[PDB]
Amino acid sequence: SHRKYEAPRHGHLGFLPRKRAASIRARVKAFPKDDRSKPVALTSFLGYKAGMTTIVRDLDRPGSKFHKREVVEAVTVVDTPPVVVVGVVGYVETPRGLRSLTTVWAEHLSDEVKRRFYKNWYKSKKKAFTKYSAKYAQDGAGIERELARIKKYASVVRVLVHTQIRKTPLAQKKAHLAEIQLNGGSISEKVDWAREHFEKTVAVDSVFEQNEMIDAIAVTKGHGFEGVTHRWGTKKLPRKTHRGLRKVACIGAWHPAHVMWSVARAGQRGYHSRTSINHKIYRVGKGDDEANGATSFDRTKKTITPMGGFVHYGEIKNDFIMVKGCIPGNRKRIVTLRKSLYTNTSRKALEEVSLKWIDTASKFGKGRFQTPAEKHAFMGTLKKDL
Amino acid sequence: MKVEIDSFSGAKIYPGRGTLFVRGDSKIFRFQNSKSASLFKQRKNPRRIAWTVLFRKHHKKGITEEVAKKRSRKTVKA
Amino acid sequence: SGNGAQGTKFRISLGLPVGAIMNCADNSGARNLYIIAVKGSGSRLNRLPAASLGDMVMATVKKGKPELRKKVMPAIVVRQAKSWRRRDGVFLYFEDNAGVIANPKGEMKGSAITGPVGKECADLWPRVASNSGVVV
RNA sequence: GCAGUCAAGCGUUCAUAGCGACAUUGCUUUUUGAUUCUUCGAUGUCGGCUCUUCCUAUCAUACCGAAGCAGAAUUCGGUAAGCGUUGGAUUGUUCACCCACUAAUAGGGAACGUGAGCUGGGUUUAGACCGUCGUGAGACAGGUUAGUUUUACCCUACUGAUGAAUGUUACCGCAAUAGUAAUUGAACUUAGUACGAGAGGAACAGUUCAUUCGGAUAAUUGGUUUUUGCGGCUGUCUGAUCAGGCAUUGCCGCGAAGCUACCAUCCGCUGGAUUAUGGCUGAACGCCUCUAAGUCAGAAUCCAUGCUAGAACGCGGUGAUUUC
RNA sequence: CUCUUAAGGUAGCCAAAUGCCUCGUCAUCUAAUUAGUGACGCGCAUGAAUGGAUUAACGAGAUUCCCACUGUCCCUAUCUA
RNA sequence: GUGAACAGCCUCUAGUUGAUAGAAUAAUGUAGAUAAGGGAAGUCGGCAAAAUAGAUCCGUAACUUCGGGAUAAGGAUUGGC
Ligand SMILES: [Mg+2]
Ligand SMILES: [Mg+2]
Ligand SMILES: [Mg+2]
Ligand SMILES: [Mg+2]
Ligand SMILES: [Mg+2]
Ligand SMILES: [Mg+2]
Ligand SMILES: [Mg+2]
Ligand SMILES: [Mg+2]
Ligand SMILES: [Mg+2]
Ligand SMILES: [Mg+2]
Ligand SMILES: [Mg+2]
Ligand SMILES: [Mg+2]
Ligand SMILES: [Mg+2]
Ligand SMILES: [Mg+2]
Ligand SMILES: [Mg+2]
Ligand SMILES: [Mg+2]
Ligand SMILES: [Mg+2]
Ligand SMILES: [Mg+2]
Ligand SMILES: [Mg+2]
Ligand SMILES: [Mg+2]
Ligand SMILES: [Mg+2]
Ligand SMILES: [Mg+2]
Ligand SMILES: [Mg+2]
Ligand SMILES: [Mg+2]
Ligand SMILES: [Mg+2]
Ligand SMILES: [Mg+2]
Ligand SMILES: [Mg+2]
Repeated sequence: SHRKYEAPRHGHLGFLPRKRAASIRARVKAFPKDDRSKPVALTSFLGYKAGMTTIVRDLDRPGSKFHKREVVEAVTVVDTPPVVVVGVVGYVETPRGLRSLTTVWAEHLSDEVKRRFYKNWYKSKKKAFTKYSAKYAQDGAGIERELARIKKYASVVRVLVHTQIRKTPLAQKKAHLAEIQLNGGSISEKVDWAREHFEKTVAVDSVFEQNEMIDAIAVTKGHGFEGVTHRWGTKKLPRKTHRGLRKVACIGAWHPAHVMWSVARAGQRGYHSRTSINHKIYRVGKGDDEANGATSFDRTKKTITPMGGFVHYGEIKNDFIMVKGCIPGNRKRIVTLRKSLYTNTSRKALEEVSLKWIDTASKFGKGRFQTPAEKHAFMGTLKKDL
Repeated sequence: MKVEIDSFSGAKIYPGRGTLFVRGDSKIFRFQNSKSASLFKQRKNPRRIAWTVLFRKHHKKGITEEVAKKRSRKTVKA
Repeated sequence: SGNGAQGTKFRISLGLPVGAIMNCADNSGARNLYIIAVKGSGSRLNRLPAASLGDMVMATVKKGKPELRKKVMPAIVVRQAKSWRRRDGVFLYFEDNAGVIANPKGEMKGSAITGPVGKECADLWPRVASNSGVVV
């Protein structure tokens, strides 16, 4: 017989299978379509999620009831120290897809990056690239031919970058490595641009800009084996149900004599890779600068880090990217930031944003003060003080 | 952005923090957190809660603030 | 919302499902309202229709002046008692639930309104704004 | 139950705008029947709850043709099953009937889908009461009340989770295949405009929001307390104080961290090819015609972009490759 | 007035645990009630120790409504062994 | 001892320290709990849970077989010195 009362599907079928991701660093599967006119520049960046805070700003939206009035918004901050460029690779089209044909590496590799190639670093003779470095010390013989190859072929060029993990408060000691597609024109200059940038660093400012809409790509937070109710949000069974009530009643009809793939079942939850789009940048911060949390309206010297530092992370002594809303993945997880794939007008993506005030109260409790000087002023002298 | 004063504890309330409660007599109360909100619901008296500003004002504790106002006692010279 | 809605209302947390009884805030002689429906509400299996501040509901008076009972009539809520969020980030809530009896196109049956009324409701129904004592 | 063919009439005139008698051709097995082919060394037999998928004989949404389409509203039909189709009073109810919102509250299948998923209201043992029938034991899809609902560790299917073998190990990659998602409404303006004598009364573009669903997140608000963190309180015990035990977490208030809520916040892309239909050129048929060759525009359609896995017997680049 | 019986249901009561038609008809309770209650009765087939109708108190009996209460529900979340 | 009490809780004399254990704290379970706003809208049906609860003072309807209903309903107080 037919279903008595109609109801929408539970869950989305475009995200199956709900299995653990292959790696902790989500891989970007698409890049913005290249334009052979703009100068050579990156299309993405690497950073680490720090935390969230609150912002007050004047909305600029003609027509809404809150035109030219203050609103509060929730934002998240990603600590983004400048990445280091080490080598580039090229890809050539095939009737079976893009294929890599040659990889080149820089002469000197730092320890934090060459630790990526070892599962037991402390017991090792540190023999990494020790014969590749010998490919130098001759003018350009063993390398300039490789570059000539890449110039002659390899319609698409990607560059290898790695994070400066030691600059963060993490206890990782092992940097992250990733590919970023260049987006200039005339690949010969793309590879030229990479050449002098070998072993050099790239600041996030060189890639991103204020009020620019971007995309966040990272592996979401995991929760272990999860029941079907919380995994899919299906209706809970009535109370007086024998043999459990946190289940699904009918997992399939008699025929076909199998349980369909579309029936919600218990299993893993979280730790999937997710791609979130249309996030606006609210502030690009320069790390070697106090008064990051200061605005043109506030004008009190205070950094972006809250009282007592970000919970479970620490301070933001490096550069950072500040973005409206929520991004996938929890704190201390690697996150990839990608430029937009299409020109988005929306009458919203191009709204200029000027902050009024940035919250820096303690997130380890119901913080009441913004600065230790303010706290001392309010509370007066204590027993601890002299 | 305007900062207000907690109606019970006297603490400062930054934007987006705490709650606001409108009583039937159209009187407005603000609270910085749930601790104060609950104490107000329990109908406690602030003057008997040892850590609130109104209590300290009533007991002259930590009151090394403002001292006096000096007004000259002489000819105007104008 | 609907015929008398002079503007649009941002979503605010629903605190009045069907069956809720709220005080009557006007001088129409009714003393309480019993919600049985919410105008402009969607449909989802086992989802109880719910009302929030500023909505228009179809309701009956359960106890009050006899010439009002035993018939359905539109009403507009003015007090919620469930905390909701403005743009400002302030969370506010009254201490009771309150509504006013009105005709289908927004004409108030009473003449005056006792107690405070929410700003979103005043801004959405001009007539209750005019007949409003205190607006918060 | 649904759809055709003929045409006496209805429709101010007029058969086919919309209907359509007397006749007549068909389809379905979701109703009820006919037979008794399989099961009586047992296939658990109504309904309700929850959940997935499929059909079109399409209620709304998309795009169009026609009217006894001035506008508004409405009716008939075409491509269309992607998306949605409710909250309640009474009844075990299928069905039925009323209240109300909504764009709409369409019809059906999956062993009359679904009891080792639930319930047991009815049916469906034994107790009992009433009415009718019988002299009597007793009978009544006539009424009422109380009546034990078993087992998964096996194989397969599904959700997740390891893993030998391709000289070893590590890093960065490609993408065959499989899945796919967003949906609808309101207000302002257009505009009291077009149309209409009037009463009445639109639409395209633009702005702000909202309904259902989905994926995340916890800066703020709320919840949860074994943080047994702090304070308080009752009985009893340690001679008293201090500081503690016991009362199966003793109770009360607050209560960080974590988890979590349309009860909180953020986000949900743009190109091509088409269906119905309207056309261009133009014969067949010296005229004419969207059609025969050719071609243009076109829908919530299809395929791409994008999103999720990544063949454990699909593939590429790179580092290091052991001596007593 | 008439046929027939031994007599032809009186006092009472009722869609009741007894009425198929039946969700009887009217009123009330609700926005809406095949439920409940109060009336009517040519009652398939109510009715007098086969006992009829009420009845204070009593009932781990059955049923309807109201107040307080609450995760039964909107809509799920968390903690302990 | 507390307390109206051979009620519940703690202790003295007396008697036991027995019930396969160790490590973690996923889903679903069994037992125990808490939840903002609404308050039975779920369901055949308030099934399960929650609300009241001791003592002192005030007040106590219809009906009746005059004995009851009655702790009716509904209010106020409760520590220590
Ligand atoms: Mg259906
Ligand atoms: Mg969720
Ligand atoms: Mg059971
Ligand atoms: Mg915190
Ligand atoms: Mg809290
Ligand atoms: Mg339901
Ligand atoms: Mg047979
Ligand atoms: Mg048989
Ligand atoms: Mg057999
Ligand atoms: Mg079987
Ligand atoms: Mg069709
Ligand atoms: Mg129901
Ligand atoms: Mg059938
Ligand atoms: Mg079924
Ligand atoms: Mg079965
Ligand atoms: Mg029996
Ligand atoms: Mg007899
Ligand atoms: Mg029978
Ligand atoms: Mg099992
Ligand atoms: Mg594909
Ligand atoms: Mg908390
Ligand atoms: Mg022509
Ligand atoms: Mg008898
Ligand atoms: Mg005593
Ligand atoms: Mg005793
Ligand atoms: Mg044992
Ligand atoms: Mg007293």
